[PDB]
Amino acid sequence: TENLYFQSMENFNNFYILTSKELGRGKFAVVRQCISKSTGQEYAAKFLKKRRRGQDCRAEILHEIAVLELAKSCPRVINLHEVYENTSEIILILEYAAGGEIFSLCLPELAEMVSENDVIRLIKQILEGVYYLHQNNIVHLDLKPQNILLSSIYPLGDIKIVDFGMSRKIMGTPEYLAPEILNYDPITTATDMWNIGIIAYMLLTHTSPFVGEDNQETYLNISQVNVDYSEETFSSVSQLATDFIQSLLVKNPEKRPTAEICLSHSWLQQWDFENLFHPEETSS
Ligand SMILES: CSc1ccc(-c2cc3ncnc(SCC(=O)O)c3s2)cc1
Repeated sequence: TENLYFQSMENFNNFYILTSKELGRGKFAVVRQCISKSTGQEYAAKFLKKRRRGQDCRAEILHEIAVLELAKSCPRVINLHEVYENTSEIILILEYAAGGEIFSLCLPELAEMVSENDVIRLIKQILEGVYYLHQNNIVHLDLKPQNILLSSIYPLGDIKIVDFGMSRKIMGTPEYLAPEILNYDPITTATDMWNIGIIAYMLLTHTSPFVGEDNQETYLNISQVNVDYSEETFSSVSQLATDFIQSLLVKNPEKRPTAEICLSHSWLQQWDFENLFHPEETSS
């Protein structure tokens, strides 16, 4: 009895070809690389099932599409290109973020080529995107590093925030949940700022700030905000980076700075050495 809204599957297959590339995303909302047959341009195709856990999800998918559409003008948020639909799926044709996940730069596995200068730039770009979301009363609520992508890694490109499946107005992965989520306090923009704190910590230390031996220990670490700031873990991390993280990883969401205040943090203030600085004392 369900009528389809978006462009037909026959049109999808006419205009695009799926590639064999493995994108390492979920088994329940598959994301595949695809190519426009006309232009050769690469896209990501995300296949969202309309029925999940015995529930109709089409309204929720429609809301997610509404959020991506509102963020079209923000280059820090993945762009939505087209939408298709078949019996069981709504397919989002997304801008392809060829660098993959920022998570890859946070690995123990990686002996690293990521400088503090690069971290500063990535965090600044993340903050630009989240500022834009918060200004439009959207809280992402799933800003794990797996949901922040890169336009490239060689060289290091630009940030693309993805997956607005949990986004709201003003049950994630345990280690990424803010303390207010664990207390069922209401949703605040401050929850996203907590996650930015985690991202910075992981980029700089290549370790998870809260994860424990098991979920019970993870929840203990989060609700107590028990974070390793030891000299060993932070011997190659600047005080200013430490300050930025510590201002975000605080229990009380109301004490966390806004994305806007973060963008003014001293850590992020940097002059591009190839530009001619104009000092306060002028030549006249
Ligand atoms: C293993 S190398 C690799 C390279 C690129 C990518 C991806 C590119 C890309 N561009 C847009 N969206 C996505 S995931 C979107 C979503 O999960 O909601 C993705 S995942 C993932 C992995």
